[PDB]
Amino acid sequence: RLQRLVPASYADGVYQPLGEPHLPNPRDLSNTISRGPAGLASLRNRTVLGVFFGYHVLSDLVSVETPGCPAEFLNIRIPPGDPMFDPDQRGDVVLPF
Amino acid sequence: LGHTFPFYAGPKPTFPMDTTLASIIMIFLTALATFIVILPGIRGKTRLFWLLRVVTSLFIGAAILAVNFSSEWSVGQVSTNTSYKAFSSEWISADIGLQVGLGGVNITLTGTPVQQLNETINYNEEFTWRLGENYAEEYAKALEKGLPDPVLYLAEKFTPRSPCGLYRQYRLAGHYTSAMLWVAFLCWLLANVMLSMPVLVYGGYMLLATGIFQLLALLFFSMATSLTSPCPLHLGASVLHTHHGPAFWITLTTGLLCVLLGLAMAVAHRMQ
Amino acid sequence: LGHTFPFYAGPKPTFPMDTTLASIIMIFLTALATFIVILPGIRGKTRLFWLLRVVTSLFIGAAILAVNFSSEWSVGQVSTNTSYKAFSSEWISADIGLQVGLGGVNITLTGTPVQQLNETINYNEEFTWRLGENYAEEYAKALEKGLPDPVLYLAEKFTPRSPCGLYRQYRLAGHYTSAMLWVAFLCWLLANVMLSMPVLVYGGYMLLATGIFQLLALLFFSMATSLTSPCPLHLGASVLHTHHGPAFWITLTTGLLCVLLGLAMAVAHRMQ
Amino acid sequence: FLQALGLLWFRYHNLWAQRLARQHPDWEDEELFQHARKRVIATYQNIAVYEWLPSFLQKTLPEYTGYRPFLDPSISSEFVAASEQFLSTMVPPGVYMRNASCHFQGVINRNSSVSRALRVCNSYWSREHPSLQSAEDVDALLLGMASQIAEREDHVLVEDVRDFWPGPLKFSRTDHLASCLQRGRDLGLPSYTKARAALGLSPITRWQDINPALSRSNDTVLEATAALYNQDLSWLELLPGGLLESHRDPGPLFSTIVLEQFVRLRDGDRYWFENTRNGLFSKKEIEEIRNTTLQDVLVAVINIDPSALQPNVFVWHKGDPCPQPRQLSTEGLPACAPS
Amino acid sequence: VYEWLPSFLQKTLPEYTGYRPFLDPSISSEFVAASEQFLSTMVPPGVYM
Amino acid sequence: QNPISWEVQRFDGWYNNLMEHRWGSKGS
Ligand SMILES: *[C@@H]1O[C@H](CO)[C@@H](O[C@@H]2O[C@H](CO)[C@@H](O[C@@H]3O[C@H](CO[C@H]4O[C@H](CO[C@H]5O[C@H](CO)[C@@H](O)[C@H](O)[C@@H]5O[C@H]5O[C@H](CO)[C@@H](O)[C@H](O)[C@@H]5O)[C@@H](O)[C@H](O[C@H]5O[C@H](CO)[C@@H](O)[C@H](O)[C@@H]5O)[C@@H]4O)[C@@H](O)[C@H](O[C@H]4O[C@H](CO)[C@@H](O)[C@H](O)[C@@H]4O[C@H]4O[C@H](CO)[C@@H](O)[C@H](O)[C@@H]4O[C@H]4O[C@H](CO)[C@@H](O)[C@H](O)[C@@H]4O)[C@@H]3O)[C@H](O)[C@H]2NC(C)=O)[C@H](O)[C@H]1NC(C)=O
Ligand SMILES: *[C@@H]1O[C@H](CO)[C@@H](O[C@@H]2O[C@H](CO)[C@@H](O[C@@H]3O[C@H](CO[C@H]4O[C@H](CO[C@H]5O[C@H](CO)[C@@H](O)[C@H](O)[C@@H]5O[C@H]5O[C@H](CO)[C@@H](O)[C@H](O)[C@@H]5O)[C@@H](O)[C@H](O[C@H]5O[C@H](CO)[C@@H](O)[C@H](O)[C@@H]5O)[C@@H]4O)[C@@H](O)[C@H](O[C@H]4O[C@H](CO)[C@@H](O)[C@H](O)[C@@H]4O[C@H]4O[C@H](CO)[C@@H](O)[C@H](O)[C@@H]4O[C@H]4O[C@H](CO)[C@@H](O)[C@H](O)[C@@H]4O)[C@@H]3O)[C@H](O)[C@H]2NC(C)=O)[C@H](O)[C@H]1NC(C)=O
Ligand SMILES: *[C@@H]1O[C@H](CO)[C@@H](O)[C@H](O)[C@H]1NC(C)=O
Ligand SMILES: *[C@@H]1O[C@H](CO)[C@@H](O)[C@H](O)[C@H]1NC(C)=O
Ligand SMILES: *[C@@H]1O[C@H](CO)[C@@H](O)[C@H](O)[C@H]1NC(C)=O
Ligand SMILES: *[C@@H]1O[C@H](CO)[C@@H](O)[C@H](O)[C@H]1NC(C)=O
Ligand SMILES: *[C@@H]1O[C@H](CO)[C@@H](O)[C@H](O)[C@H]1NC(C)=O
Ligand SMILES: *[C@@H]1O[C@H](CO)[C@@H](O)[C@H](O)[C@H]1NC(C)=O
Ligand SMILES: *[C@@H]1O[C@H](CO)[C@@H](O)[C@H](O)[C@H]1NC(C)=O
Ligand code: NA
Repeated sequence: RLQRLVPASYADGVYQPLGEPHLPNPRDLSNTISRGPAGLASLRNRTVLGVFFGYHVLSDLVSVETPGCPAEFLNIRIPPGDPMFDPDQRGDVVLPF
Repeated sequence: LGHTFPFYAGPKPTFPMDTTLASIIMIFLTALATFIVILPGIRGKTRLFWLLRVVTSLFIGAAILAVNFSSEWSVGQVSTNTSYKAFSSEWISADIGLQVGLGGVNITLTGTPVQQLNETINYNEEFTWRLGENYAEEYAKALEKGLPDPVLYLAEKFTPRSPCGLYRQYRLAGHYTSAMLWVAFLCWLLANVMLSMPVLVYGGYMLLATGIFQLLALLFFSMATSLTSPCPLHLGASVLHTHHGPAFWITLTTGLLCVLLGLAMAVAHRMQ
Repeated sequence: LGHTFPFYAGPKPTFPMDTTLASIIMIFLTALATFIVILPGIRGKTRLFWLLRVVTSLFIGAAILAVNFSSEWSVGQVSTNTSYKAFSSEWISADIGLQVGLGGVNITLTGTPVQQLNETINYNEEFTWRLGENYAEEYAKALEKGLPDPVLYLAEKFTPRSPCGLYRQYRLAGHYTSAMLWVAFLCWLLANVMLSMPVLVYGGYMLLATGIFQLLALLFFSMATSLTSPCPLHLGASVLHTHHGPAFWITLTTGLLCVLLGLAMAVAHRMQ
Repeated sequence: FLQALGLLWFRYHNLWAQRLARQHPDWEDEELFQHARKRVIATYQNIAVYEWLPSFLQKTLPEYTGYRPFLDPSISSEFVAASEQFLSTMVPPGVYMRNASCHFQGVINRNSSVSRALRVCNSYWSREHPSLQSAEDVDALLLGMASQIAEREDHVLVEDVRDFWPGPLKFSRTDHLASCLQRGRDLGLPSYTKARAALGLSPITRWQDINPALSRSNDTVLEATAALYNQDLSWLELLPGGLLESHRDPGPLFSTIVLEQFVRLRDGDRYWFENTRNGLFSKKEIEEIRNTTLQDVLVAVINIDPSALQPNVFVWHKGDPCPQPRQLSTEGLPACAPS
Repeated sequence: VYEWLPSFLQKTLPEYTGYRPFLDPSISSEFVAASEQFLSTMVPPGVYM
Repeated sequence: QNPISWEVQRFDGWYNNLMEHRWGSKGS
């Protein structure tokens, strides 16, 4: 198991994750925070080789990507009219997670 | 329908009662329904009496089995404010109840209201001291699971090494009471078998023996659970007091009914 | 005698063989001894033939049961120098052997000499993949117990998630081979029962069916264990190669014997 | 690119095995493999802890003082998100391929077109690529990554990560930042304020104190993020707070998390190459390992002149060999494959 | 910690710098014998009242 | 208000450490 700096924060206090409406939608938060122009150079002139070496180090250290059993889904509700995932304004697009 | 996960995203249902009691009730209700279906086939005016007998017999059997498997022998319940979980100073207002049966103890922690601190508090945990089962191992597994503080406290109260000797006396009482109840159930089976035989006297004596064994189980449980030194159960600002639960009184009434039925059968045979 | 502790301070003995095989051998030897005792009661000159039949029957039965419970289907053994335990850089010279059976794998680590590094190295560990048994749980328990490095390595080689798929194929082969061997044992019981009956033809056909099922178990085990991709077992500076063990050849000879006996019985009946 | 790093380390292990075979012709396969693995692990630890971490966190681990048997080195749940986001904020839209003679080659797309760089979103889980067919192509990828400047350490993510991350289920594309937020919620990660409090950092009470430089400029990401959280700073999650804290460096929360995690990893490891009690290396061998950098590994496995790479391949400074032609952007690169 | 230990070991614990969640505080096997003997070497034959 | 405003320390030493619940506990 992984360590914890703070006691686990769950909606039910055991395993149920905190989500909407108590927390903002993950896609809305990502669009609000991470949307911007590409091509901004690193202020420390760090290289891409360093970024992917760090990715290799992370793969060496931790791996929490593969799903567990039983299969639990925490789906990301795509807001209607999302430019990338809901271009047709369907309003029911859901990214499985 | 597919294309989304999971296919059935609704909450998974929980069984609303004890499964052993539910199975016993279902089996005996099925037997009663079959007998009611065949009731018009019972010829003559005897059917009414027949019905009574059948019902009585089934009830007795069911009662015995239920009383042997129900954790309703020593019951207690308080309403308290108590600490809930580790790494949290918040307290919960809840009803804490103890249900000591023959094969173990059921600790109930029901929040008032159930939804407190964004958590559902409706715990009903079981800790068994049956032969071949290690109570200390179960308590250690409960500690590793992280059960709420009142449940862990009441479970540690019944550990074999706890200062107050509830574990040994309750284990002995439950074991021998269960043995006597199984003997009573076997005697009930034999009485049902032999009441069909031409010798009704032996069936009546077997029913009387069933009642006697039920009363003996009652007496042994009372005597073995009364010899214990006073173990003070203090939760929050209140004290939990235990008393003979519904299983004890059901055993009492069923054993008295069997004893009276056997005595009446013997007396009627002697007079007729 | 008392006044000292313990009363029996001698080393506690260890059973010198597998308990299931020992029990099977004891039961069949007891049956053989009873038959030898009653042998003079067998009247006439038939007794010799009778003796043969009895012996054959018992042997067949024993063989089947032994072959069903022996971990001697895929055997291998090497002599290597390998790391022994954690927090220690010392190496041991030992024979490391693999004994894959139907219900699991037995890993043997016998020191050469047994007394190395002030320790007794005669490990014979079992890791079962039988239905209802979790191989991963057993491997985790072995890791927590602290088994020597070669044993842990060979056990992890057979874990369900190990890169080489020995676990799935060996589990399937062992399961269906055990099922076929149980069918063969049932057919042997039926053949023994029906050879006493006046219809000897059905007994001969049942013996032939026993042989057929033994050969089918052999064929299924071979085909299912041959489809596996090559899993290189490398310990120290050597490589462990597995091959069909004594259980495989015992099954072969017993199945061929049963097939030939049934065929001869049918042919003799047809000619006579 | 991650595959290129893996190939680099695989070739480094093979090269060390060959070196040890030359030094000890009588050694068997097992001994050669174990010695090569020991040396490669030591080199990897040294490069990851004393070269990459100081260059990418602007923080240096304290001087090694010995092995700590009673220190828990287990990876924390917060470290996963912190490291993942502090690395994903620097992922470029494309990657250059560079020749040994400071020549940036053209990248042949699967459309057969020629671009100036390898598009990241179109190379995910690439079974085969027309411009990646031999070992020399891997060497060119490594050199281009060494010469290319990564993205800015800010809240902005490229579309290759924000919109075209490999979708693990039912979708060929997904949002990596949304997936990471949902992972942090799944792992029960603490809030930004509680995470700061547990690490002894100064409490943040206003939204504009999360990143004073960010609020100084005209970027309204702080106000919009506060609006999404209903102005409740106590509900701000660890990942958005760490993303907003970054300015020229990972934010104090993420930097502290990664620094303490690596300190615990180094001190709590019995097999750390500097731990003299494990008997893995002598003092001279430990000095050799400390002297080894990623530039040495690249020179060794690529079989290239040392002057073709800067001494610290993690940071490119003026005067270093082969400057990048320009800071890469979405312009001029193949369009990401539609989901 | 701050009165008996400095007086009986002639050593003082370093200044408290905070709680360490990742530090194992379990009593070591050596500590049992060390403390037991360092205390038993000072047991007097008798005790005044 | 509740006079006990803190998390009462357990007598058995359990749950003292956040992730190692058996540290310092009885029987460890
Ligand atoms: C005397 O006591 C006896 C023992 O209690 C009693 O016998 C029992 O009778 C009852 C019926 O009367 C039965 O037991 C119940 O069974 C229910 C269903 O059991 C199945 O499901 C559970 C749930 O598993 C899900 O969740 C866990 C995490 O909680 C995950 O790990 C799982 O993977 C799974 O998750 C999936 O499903 C979720 C559903 O929403 C999804 O959300 C999720 O995404 C996943 O898709 C399984 O764990 C069970 O498997 C276990 O047991 C089997 C067989 O023993 C094993 O083989 C297996 O390996 C497992 O060990 C099974 O599959 C249970 O839900 C129910 O459990 C509740 O009660 C017990 C006892 O009080 C608690 O210990 C337990 O923690 C649960 O309490 C929590 O939840 C309830 C609401 O459900 C709350 O009211 C309660 O307060 C508590 O909430 C707390 O925790 C929550 C998180 O868990 C949190 O959200 C809250 O906020 C709060 O913090 C119960 O066990 C069964 O017949 C008997 N049980 C036995 C014999 O063990 C007997 O009748 C009593 N006698 C008398 C006279 O009364
Ligand atoms: C395929 O494999 C199958 C599995 O192996 C096999 O089935 C098995 O068959 C064998 C017989 O053929 C049987 O298993 C054996 O049983 C022996 C006796 O078992 C009883 O005793 C042990 C010993 O317990 C004492 O010691 C432990 C510590 O070791 C203490 O914790 C105990 O309290 C106890 O201590 C008292 O006694 C000591 C005696 O001297 C005193 O000195 C001491 O002061 C105390 O007074 C018990 O552990 C057993 O209980 C366990 O099992 C039962 C039932 O499963 C559980 O209910 C219970 O809870 C326990 O879990 C039982 O009571 C065992 O001795 C023997 O164990 C050895 O072999 C196994 C397998 O290799 C090892 O895992 C184990 O560690 C032992 O190996 C060590 O010791 C031998 C010498 O005895 C060495 O040769 C060996 O190299 C190794 O030495 C190493 O450790 C030593 C310390 O342990 C150390 O001194 C050395 O220096 C070295 O480091 C074995 O288990 C049984 O029938 C089957 N077992 C099953 C089913 O589990 C099957 O046949 C195989 N198939 C084929 C075809 O071959
Ligand atoms: C529990 O706390 C509530 C709120 O203070 C109080 O009203 C109630 O009386 C308390 N219960 C007991 C048993 O003291
Ligand atoms: C917790 O409970 C309160 C009151 O019952 C409710 O307002 C709130 O939405 C719940 N959830 C959280 C995450 O606070
Ligand atoms: C194990 O080591 C001994 C001692 O050096 C040596 O004689 C023997 O050949 C070795 N065994 C193998 C299989 O290399
Ligand atoms: C260990 O083995 C050696 C040689 O077999 C022997 O001389 C010695 O007495 C044993 N025991 C110890 C504690 O060294
Ligand atoms: C690539 O570099 C080699 C030597 O490193 C040189 O000979 C060759 O001409 C270069 N290729 C181009 C296209 O400049
Ligand atoms: C490491 O490099 C330094 C100079 O940077 C040099 O003085 C020292 O001798 C080197 N150590 C080894 C073992 O080569
Ligand atoms: C950073 O790299 C650019 C080229 O990408 C260069 O012009 C600039 O001088 C470098 N900055 C420093 C401080 O070396
Ligand atoms: Na960026």
